[PDB]
Parts: sequence; C-alpha cells; structure tokens
Amino acid sequence: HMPANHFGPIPGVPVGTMWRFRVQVSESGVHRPHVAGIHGRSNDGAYSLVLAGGYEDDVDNGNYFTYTGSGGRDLSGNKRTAGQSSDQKLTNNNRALALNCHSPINEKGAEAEDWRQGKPVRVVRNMKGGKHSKYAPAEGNRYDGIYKVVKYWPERGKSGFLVWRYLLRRDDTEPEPWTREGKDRTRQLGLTMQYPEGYLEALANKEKS
DNA sequence: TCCATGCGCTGAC
DNA sequence: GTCAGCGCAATGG
Repeated sequence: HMPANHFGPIPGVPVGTMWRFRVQVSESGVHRPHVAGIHGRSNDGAYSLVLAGGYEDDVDNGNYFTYTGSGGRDLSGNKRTAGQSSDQKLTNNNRALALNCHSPINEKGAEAEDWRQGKPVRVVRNMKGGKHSKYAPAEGNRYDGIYKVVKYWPERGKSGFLVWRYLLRRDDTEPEPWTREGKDRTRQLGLTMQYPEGYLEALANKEKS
C-alpha cells in the first residue's frame, strides 16, 4: 500500500480512471481526504487536489488552471462549506500547496525557478466543476494526471475577501482524458466509471416506483 | 438547470 | 484529544 505522504502517481491508477464518489478516490489513495479539496502537510507539501466547483475563484483551463486555497469561511453550525466571509491565510493546506512550488515559501506569494522541478500534485476533476468548466467529467470523479505549481499569490476574490491563488500546469506524459487522444486511450484501456460494491443494484431497486 | 442545512467521518496536528 | 473540511448515496424550504 502507498503511504499517506506519497508524492506522484499512484501505481496501478492511470489517468482517466473514474470513481462515482469521493470516498472511492480516497480508498484508491489518489486523494485521501474525502471532503477537503487539498491533501497536504504543512512541513512537506500537497500530494493532491480536486477541482469540484466548490470555490468561485477557481479558473479551469485544462492544462492550466488557477486554484483557490481553502478557508476564509465560517463553518460554525457543523458545516463543511460556505461563502467567503474572511481573508484566507498561508497556513495548513494553503501553505502545503505553496511548498510544491520550486521556490522558498514567501508570505507575499512566489514564482517557481523552473516549475518542472517543483513537487508533483495529483489532480482530480469532479463533475460539480462542470457548471463553470468544460473540462469537468460528466459524472463522478476523474484522475487527470500530475500538475505542478508554477506560482501562487494573494488577491481579493469575487467576494471582496482575500484568497490565495495557485497557477497549476500539467506535466504528465499520458494524454489529457478530455482530448481526442485521451478519450481513445481511455477506451483502449477499457476504463469505466467505478461504483461502490452493491451500488448499481441498490440503485436499480430504488428506481422502482 | 436552486440554495440552505446539519451529520458522520478521516487526516493533520 | 480538537479542528478543518472543493461531500452528499441525503433532507427541507
């Protein structure tokens, strides 16, 4: 089994692999947290992230995308998400992701000195991101490969509050699952949406009324 | 092609 | 132990 702090591709899981639920992606080890968008350790880096339309400031352009840090939210009331209500900080997950950038951590943002040498980030695209992105899968989750943090900086988001932003760029030899060659490669490998054991059945039952 | 609301759960300290 | 949290197969206005 792969350790929680494993950087890079997970052996046995090619780009294009799909899962219906987040907990499945966790089980696979591609993205351990079942809720958080960022999986990271503040003294090491970010191992993976998921684009799921959870933050209004994300900008998805396929091989390039601007990701938003987490936080700057008031979850009092046993919540897991909310709108921005305060400034984000370069701490926890946000700091973990900045460490991937090939450059020393910088409180005012930083750029990489050869982004390709930065630490790898496993990127997963979720269908909820499709409300504002043409690269999101139609259903569930899809592993799109390895990306690297080219740079990160702070600025006011749409809500007026400060948010941390990261520019990620793809660095994977496998083709993008959303392109023609990616679509083909997925078929050849015979990859298909994976569901938890007994789900499809339980679903067919439910669909009787 | 909605939006708000809590809850169980797991990884990081 | 505490807290964060880009969920959700769910539930209600």
